[PDB]
Amino acid sequence: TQGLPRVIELFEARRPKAKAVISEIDGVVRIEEGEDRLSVFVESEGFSKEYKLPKDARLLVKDGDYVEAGQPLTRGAIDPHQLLEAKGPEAVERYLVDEIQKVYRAQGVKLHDKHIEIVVRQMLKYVEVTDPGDSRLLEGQVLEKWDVEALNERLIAEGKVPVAWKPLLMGVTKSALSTKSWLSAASFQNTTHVLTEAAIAGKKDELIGLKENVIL
Amino acid sequence: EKARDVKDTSLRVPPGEGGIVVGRLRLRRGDPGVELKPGVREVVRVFVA
Amino acid sequence: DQFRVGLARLARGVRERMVMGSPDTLTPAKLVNSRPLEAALREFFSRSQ
Amino acid sequence: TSDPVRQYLHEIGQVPLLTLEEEIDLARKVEEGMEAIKKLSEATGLDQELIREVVRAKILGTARIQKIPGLKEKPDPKTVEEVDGKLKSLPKELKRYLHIAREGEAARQHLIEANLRLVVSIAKKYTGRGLSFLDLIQEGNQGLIRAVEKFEYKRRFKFSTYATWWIRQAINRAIADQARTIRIPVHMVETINKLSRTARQLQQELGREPSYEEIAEAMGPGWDAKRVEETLKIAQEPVSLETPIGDEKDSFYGDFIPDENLPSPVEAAAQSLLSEELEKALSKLSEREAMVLKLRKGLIDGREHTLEEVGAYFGVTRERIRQIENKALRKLKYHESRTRKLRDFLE
Amino acid sequence: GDPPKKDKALAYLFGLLADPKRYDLGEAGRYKAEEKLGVGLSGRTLVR
Amino acid sequence: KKEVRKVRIALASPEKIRSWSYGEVEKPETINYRTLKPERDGLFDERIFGPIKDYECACGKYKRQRFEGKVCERCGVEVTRSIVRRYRMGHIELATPAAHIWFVKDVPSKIGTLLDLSATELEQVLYFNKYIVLDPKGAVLDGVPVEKRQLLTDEEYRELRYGKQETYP
Amino acid sequence: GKAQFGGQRFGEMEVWALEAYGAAHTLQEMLTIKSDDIEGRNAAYQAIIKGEDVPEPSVPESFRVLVKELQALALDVQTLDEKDNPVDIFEGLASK
Amino acid sequence: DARMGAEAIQELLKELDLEKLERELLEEMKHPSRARRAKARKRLEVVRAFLDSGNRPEWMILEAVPVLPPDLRPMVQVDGGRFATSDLNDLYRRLINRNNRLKKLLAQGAPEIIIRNEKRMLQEAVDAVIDNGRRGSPVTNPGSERPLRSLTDILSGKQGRFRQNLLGK
Amino acid sequence: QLIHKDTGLIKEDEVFLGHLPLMTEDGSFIINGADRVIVSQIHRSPGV
RNA sequence: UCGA
DNA sequence: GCATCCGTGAGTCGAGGGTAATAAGCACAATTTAACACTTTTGTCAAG
DNA sequence: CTTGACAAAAGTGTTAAATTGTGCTATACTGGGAGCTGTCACGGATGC
Ligand SMILES: [Zn+2]
Repeated sequence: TQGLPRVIELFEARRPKAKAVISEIDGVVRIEEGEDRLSVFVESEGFSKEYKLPKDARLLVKDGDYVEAGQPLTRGAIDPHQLLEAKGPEAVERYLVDEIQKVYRAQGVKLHDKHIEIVVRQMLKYVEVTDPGDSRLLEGQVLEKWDVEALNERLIAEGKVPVAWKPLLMGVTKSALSTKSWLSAASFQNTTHVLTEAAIAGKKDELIGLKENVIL
Repeated sequence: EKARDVKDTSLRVPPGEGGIVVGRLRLRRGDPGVELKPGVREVVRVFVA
Repeated sequence: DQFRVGLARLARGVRERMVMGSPDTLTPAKLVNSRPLEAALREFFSRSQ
Repeated sequence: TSDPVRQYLHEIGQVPLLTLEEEIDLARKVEEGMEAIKKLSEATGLDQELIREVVRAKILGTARIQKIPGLKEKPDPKTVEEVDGKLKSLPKELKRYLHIAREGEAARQHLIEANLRLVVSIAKKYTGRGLSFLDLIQEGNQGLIRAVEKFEYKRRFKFSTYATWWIRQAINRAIADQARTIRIPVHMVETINKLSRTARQLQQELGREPSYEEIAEAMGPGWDAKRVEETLKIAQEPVSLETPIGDEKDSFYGDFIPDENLPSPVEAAAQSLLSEELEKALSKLSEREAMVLKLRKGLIDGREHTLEEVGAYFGVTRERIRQIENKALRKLKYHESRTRKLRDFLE
Repeated sequence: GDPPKKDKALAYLFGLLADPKRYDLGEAGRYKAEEKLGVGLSGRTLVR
Repeated sequence: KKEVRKVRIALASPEKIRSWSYGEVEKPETINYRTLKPERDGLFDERIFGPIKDYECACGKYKRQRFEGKVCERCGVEVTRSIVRRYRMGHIELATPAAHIWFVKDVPSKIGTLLDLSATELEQVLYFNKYIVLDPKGAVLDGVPVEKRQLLTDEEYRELRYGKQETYP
Repeated sequence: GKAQFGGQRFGEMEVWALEAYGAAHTLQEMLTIKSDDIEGRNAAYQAIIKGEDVPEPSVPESFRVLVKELQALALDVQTLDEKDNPVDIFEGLASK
Repeated sequence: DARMGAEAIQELLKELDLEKLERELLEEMKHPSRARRAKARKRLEVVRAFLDSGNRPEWMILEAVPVLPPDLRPMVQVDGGRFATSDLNDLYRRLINRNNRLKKLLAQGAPEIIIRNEKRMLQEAVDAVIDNGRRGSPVTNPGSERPLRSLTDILSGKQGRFRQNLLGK
Repeated sequence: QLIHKDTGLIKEDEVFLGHLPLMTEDGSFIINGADRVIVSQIHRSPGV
């Protein structure tokens, strides 16, 4: 069994060692290789692309199979960010939770999904900015889901063009270190690094979290 | 009552332990066979069994 | 293993001792020191893991 | 990984050594410059070091020397520029001694830099002190400067001698002024050195370490066991609170040190209870004597009041106040033996 | 960390090998490596 | 007297540190080997950080809580609770202004990201290895005019400012 | 430890547990009244001795130590209230 | 003017115009190059940090160095006639030492080489007080391996003031 | 022995080094009055 | 370096 | 983009046992501090 | 409570005895030195 290292590999959203290719779009599956390298094409109506695969790795798909986005071509674990950019956040949450619970239940430990789910929501709670429009934001900037959500909400009422963005998934470490409260990250780790950017931005803790209050 | 210059530093047996005394070791500086650390007059070591 | 490194520290304790003073007559009594060895032995038995 | 020592080593490696010719020329140009300053002092009626530093202001950089001596040393436009203008009023024979001066001033720098390669080699046998490599070498070079200013080439002595004597000093002073965390004046360091020296000698001989009797015996007159033991006690240096513990790398030192310089929570309510119960037991005394007591022991203005003062505002004589506080004291002594409330606090 | 002098490689690299002090290969090491390499070795150094 | 819901962390200007400072500690001493009292300008000095004994002035002319806060005329200490030596900070004025090593060696170096210098070169500058150009003033090297933010070396600087010579044996 | 005759340490995860129960004043007391708080343990001791209920603490101590420590790094750390106005946690000590 | 060291960096940082660099980096971000837009972003982020904070970047090069109060870095004798003290005290001590010596030979008009080297030593000493061991071999008490714990050393770490003296007690 | 190479001055005087802790019958040293012990160590032997 |  | 280098972590409370090490030296000016001669208060006593 | 006479406590000025700070030594000395390995995973800056 993959055990605890798998659980950490999930909670940290790390790249799987077994990492399996997934269809970026919904095409038809076309298996093509002369004997050198194994290639698998997935082609929609006007689009197309292929996936370079080692001959040894066993796939799950048959030639002429109509597939969808995020659907795995090869067996093994799937890179969380890949299906984040393929299917969407929902399917992500589903996969993460189901895998963590997979390991746990396999070890014979029963727990309610809610626990895992909170953490999972904490993971993708950040987004990346693309074409900020009428907002002070810049391309590539990263900020919480709720923040940009409200920004767009008010931007619509102002008549101004909202902010296009993309969901951003990250591990518990990189998540917690990215939190609004600077006291939280300072308490956590990367202290020397955190306090620098904190002081530079002159960020101001509202004592929303309980741990930054534990300090106080 | 006048509080004299000198006061009581006496070593009292710590709580959670105590009993009889099987032995006492007295070493004062200036005594034969014993060199005591600089600036220190006496050292007393009690064995409590 | 400690004796040798201590004796090496003393070995260089001899070097700078040779290049000064009176090169004419110095008995090995003046050329030898306690410290670079004795301290190296004292550091071992007490503080070695 | 950017070594600070190789930096200085290759920095002094850029300027070559100096043979007899260059050395003599340097020193001569220097003394010529200084005596030039001596005549220029009679020129405008100024001092030596005044014009001497004014020269530096125009050589080793302009604004930078007067800009950061620290917040106040000497004004740039006022006590400096006027010295430049005042010496600009002079003819050939005079005005040339200025160029001679500054020339000598540069020669001094060249001299110090040329012999730096020595000073660096001097502080290498001096390592293992309370100061590291660069820290030692620099404080040696400080000695090189004074070794320069006081040097005379006319005595036909290679500067490598007169300099080395000043470096060997400057470092051995630099240790006396830094060394241990606590400051130890020179003489103490000296006596300590003599002591450890004697120790090293008779321990080499006897085949074992001395005693305060024999070590002070070998120290000469006035030296007894108590004194050598005393200076030995002062010899030791403080211990860091970051000192590790045993096998555990995590365990520190200072976490074992209690704070007794701050009142314990028990002591707060202790002193409170005393100050309260005392005030309660005080109210059983006459309006005068009760006040007189706390005026005498400083429970009022926080200071003792002499009988003269306690009687001054009461109009009564000192003797009266005395008898008053005695009587009142024993009248308290009656109630206290009864209640047994304040019979505590006996330490 | 210092100019490539010819005597500087002579008094430095010599120590890392030929010097029996700053290089001491254990008696067990010398002996075992001697028999496992099918060869022989004089001192405890790498080179003479 | 007020609820604190907010804590801000920012950069402290030299003037702010000056404001915090009760004095500049100069003498690199702790306490005299005899008196064991804080040295004149020493790091433990009472004349700035406050008294070791509560309300008891250093020299001992003022003692009790009666006179409070008033600096004495002898030692110059303030008469106040001994607790101040916990909360009272000093300062050291540097002749050549130095840099806070955090911003230098931080992973995304802030100075290096702002001024646009790699940590590699900024290392060379801050630590006094290679020069950097400030207003070249018509200066040019190797046919290519030298510009600000560019790095020079030992020879190159004195070569541009003091001139290029050649000494022959 | 028993040697110094001190009290037990409350671990980070013990703190976590208390947060999980949602006991506010228990954890608050653990972090202030019975640990590093200057007048907390004193006024508390007096309250218990006098048969009263222990008041609510103010300054953690070692938090203030943390503040001044930060100030040693030239980090300006200010405690605002609700309006972004400075509040003295040092209670008129270092104000100068 | 080639001036080198932290002083120079202080100069350039002091001359900076954050607004101008803001707009310039805005127009620099609009560049179609996939690389340029990124670095422009990451730089503009620091620029915006300074603009929003209202803090000046030149503060990163520090003149007046804050000194921790005596009771925070205590020196006190224990039973047996010993003495104990913090490492921060020794760090500060060496720092101020090098600083005073610096000022001395500086105002004296000593040769540029020694002065510059002393400046470097001052920089590394300041660093030793701020974050020790962040660059090169950490400073240790003579004879002993143990590095001196500085400010940053105290803050961060498993036993740091947060994880040890704050988040649990 | 102190031997002058060129001077041919041969002066031999026995000297003192220091104190070396000995071992008891049960194999335990006594350091600072409280007897301590030295455990054995393990590492891969030298050689190639 | 042991206890759980 | 693709290999490499630097930076940061890594479990919880306890139990103890704890601390090594100085090779410049002398002469003299500058203060500082212990010594000491005598003054003014302060405290205590007797009698009112 | 008061008045005067006095021992002891505490004051005040000058001095003897220590303690502390500074300076110089001229044959010629002219670039230090110690190294330490049996991690490990990852994340970002930097280099091909
Ligand atoms: Zn005073």
